[PDB]
Amino acid sequence: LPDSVDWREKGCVTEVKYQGSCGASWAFSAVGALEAQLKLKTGKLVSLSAQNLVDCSTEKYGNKGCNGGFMTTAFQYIIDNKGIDSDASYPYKAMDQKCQYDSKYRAATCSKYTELPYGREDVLKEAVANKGPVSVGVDARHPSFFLYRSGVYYEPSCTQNVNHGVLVVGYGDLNGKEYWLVKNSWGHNFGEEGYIRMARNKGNHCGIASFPSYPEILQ
Ligand SMILES: CS(=O)(=O)N1CCc2c(c(-c3ccc(Cl)c(CCc4ccc(Cl)c(CNCc5ccccc5)c4)c3)nn2CCCN2CCOCC2)C1
Repeated sequence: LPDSVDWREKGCVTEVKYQGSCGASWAFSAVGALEAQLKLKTGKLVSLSAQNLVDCSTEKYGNKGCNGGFMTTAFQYIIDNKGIDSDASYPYKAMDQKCQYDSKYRAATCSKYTELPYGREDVLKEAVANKGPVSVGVDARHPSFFLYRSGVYYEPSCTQNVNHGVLVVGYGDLNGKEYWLVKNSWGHNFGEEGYIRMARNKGNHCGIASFPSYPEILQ
């Protein structure tokens, strides 16, 4: 219902991360959403361990660490494992390590996650306004993505087949041109201090609505 949202206004979005040479965007997209539920439920913002996901959410979850994975099964790992460690206690090293999860430093839980209908930007808007930041994949394979600096991103070559996990933390328009507020994991020097505004309501542009999902911390 709100014509614009931005979850950084309510202190639900941590600092932008730098995934480096490790292909772990699924891990960063996942913790990003669970961080936002953790501030909602408890009132505390704290970065969750991407390294935990990479090191421990593996073959049983269909993931391959720095060579790809999925945000959905990363949520299933957190459910199964009954927790996830803080970034502070389990820092990211942009490489594949042995699982070193320590329940002592558990910072967040997961009760469930929810996948959204393919391509439904109306339904995606609802979840971002009513439930919190939503994990999505995008097609980020195109040179314009890499060269993105600011403004509303539109790429007529863009397809609906996604290949890069990111986090939708809000939405709006730029003098009418509508967009999704996307947090990426390429450090603050990428985009708009780490963010990219990608075209919204342009037929699932770059497949931002192809496979959305978001976790929940239930009471
Ligand atoms: C053809 S489809 O695309 O429509 N779709 C097919 C179906 C699908 C996709 C995703 C997805 C959602 C989010 C993301 Cl994040 C991704 C990433 C997939 C991916 C594909 C290709 C490459 Cl190279 C890379 C690696 N990234 C390289 C890269 C880096 C930087 C810029 C650009 C590229 C990643 C896929 N879920 N699902 C549904 C469930 C699939 N399974 C779930 C668990 O197991 C069982 C089945 C992709």
